[PDB]
Amino acid sequence: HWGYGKHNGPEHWHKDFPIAKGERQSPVDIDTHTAKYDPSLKPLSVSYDQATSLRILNNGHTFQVEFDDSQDKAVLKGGPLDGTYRLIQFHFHWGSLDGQGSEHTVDKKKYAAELHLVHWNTKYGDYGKAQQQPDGLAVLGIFLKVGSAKPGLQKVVDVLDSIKTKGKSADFTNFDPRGLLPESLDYWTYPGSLTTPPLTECVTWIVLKEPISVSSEQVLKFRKLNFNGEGEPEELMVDNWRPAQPLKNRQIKASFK
Ligand SMILES: CCOc1ccc2nc(S(N)(=O)=O)sc2c1
Ligand SMILES: [Zn+2]
Repeated sequence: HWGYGKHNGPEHWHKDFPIAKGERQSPVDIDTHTAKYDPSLKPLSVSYDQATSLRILNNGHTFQVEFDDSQDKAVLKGGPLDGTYRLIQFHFHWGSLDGQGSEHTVDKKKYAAELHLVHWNTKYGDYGKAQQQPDGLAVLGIFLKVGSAKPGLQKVVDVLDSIKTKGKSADFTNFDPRGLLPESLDYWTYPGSLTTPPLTECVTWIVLKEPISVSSEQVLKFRKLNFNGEGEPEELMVDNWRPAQPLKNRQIKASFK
């Protein structure tokens, strides 16, 4: 059904998913000159020491690395959040060229890609129930710019040939998502939505100010993935990002400046 092409891309999603035209859609442009420093926001607590990665999956829209979320292992807390949010997966959005690919923008700047670490609020007991609640999910967004390689990303890049096409998975154990973080945990935060269907308004977004650097070779390997399944016409998995949506009444808060 939905995807990222001319015929099924972001401009069409509202017909199956009317909340696409809602009041709290994501991503947004982060206007750094209107974001409000909030001295009461806490440092983020990213606690990934016990993370247990299990698998990597090409889901036809992105690839995702999934974790064991059946115990409090890898959790996000603090910052703007009230409870504890458990990591379930991360995935990326990227472009066909280094000058596009991120979902969020910063003063209209697009990055080459964006990493989303998806966490669910443990007060809701499971990820699927959390997806139905206004404060169900917290997604940590990290921009990727092209420059030096990110060594912590290479284990991911090297397995992508084994999941070229939609529906392929591979075991992916012992991956440490701490290797994908920038030095600083300074962030912006605002209330929003999933950026892909069903576009539910269930996300507290936490977008880090500092991008990570990845090499041109690393991002090129993302662009060799396919949206299609095996045996179908080849369609390169590129430009799997939703453009910025109207901010509406919302305020973006900053943890710094
Ligand atoms: C069953 C889980 O379903 C979904 C659907 C859409 C979706 N979008 C995001 S994002 N790009 O991080 O805002 S995470 C997510 C999970
Ligand atoms: Zn995403």
